Amino acid sequence: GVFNYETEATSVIPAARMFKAFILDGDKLVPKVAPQAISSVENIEGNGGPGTIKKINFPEGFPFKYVKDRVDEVDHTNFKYNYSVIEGGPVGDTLEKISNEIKIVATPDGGCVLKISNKYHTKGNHEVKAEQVKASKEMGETLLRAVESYLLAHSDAYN
Ligand SMILES: C[C@H](CCC(=O)O)[C@H]1CC[C@H]2[C@@H]3CC[C@@H]4C[C@H](O)CC[C@]4(C)[C@H]3C[C@H](O)[C@]12C
Ligand SMILES: C[C@H](CCC(=O)O)[C@H]1CC[C@H]2[C@@H]3CC[C@@H]4C[C@H](O)CC[C@]4(C)[C@H]3C[C@H](O)[C@]12C
Repeated sequence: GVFNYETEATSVIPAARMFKAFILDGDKLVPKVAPQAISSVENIEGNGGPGTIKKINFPEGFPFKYVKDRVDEVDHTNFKYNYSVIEGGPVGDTLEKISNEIKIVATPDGGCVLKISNKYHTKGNHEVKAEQVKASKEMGETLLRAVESYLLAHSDAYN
């Protein structure tokens, strides 16, 4: 079946800029600013639209060596990004796939809020504990704060 988890994260950076830096060009920026969490991102095939497959490689010592993301949908206008984890780690073992949605919304103070939705499609009767998924939240937060710090220090980037 499916386990649905949702979380939110806030940022002081405006939505359009965060969307462009973190999501659209995250395969280039994240490995640069957060090498301790993502060693590299490889484009397997596609040019960025639906069907694009990317391989996310993790640093030595991490539990899983890599996962592959497949881009499902991209709304450059309302800042919505849908992608699926289709291979690697537990996927293919206890999970069939993970479907995620990221929506970035502007706040009146000039910042933004990232609304994250994760749907874990399990295999058989495996249970995904809400406590075990906290690891994806912390990873998410780490990457976000690293990109935010970079964007505050380089005003000319991703304008
Ligand atoms: C695979 C996990 C979590 C999956 C889940 O548990 O729901 C997610 C959590 C944060 C994700 C990263 C966010 C920043 C980047 C977004 C890019 O567009 C694709 C590469 C990066 C580096 C993403 C790679 C991968 O998609 C991660 C590391
Ligand atoms: C905890 C769940 C579910 C595990 C299960 O049901 O067996 C799994 C599913 C996908 C897993 C993530 C895959 C991407 C990353 C791999 C890294 O090497 C460790 C951190 C991350 C972010 C993993 C954290 C955690 O291991 C998750 C979120």
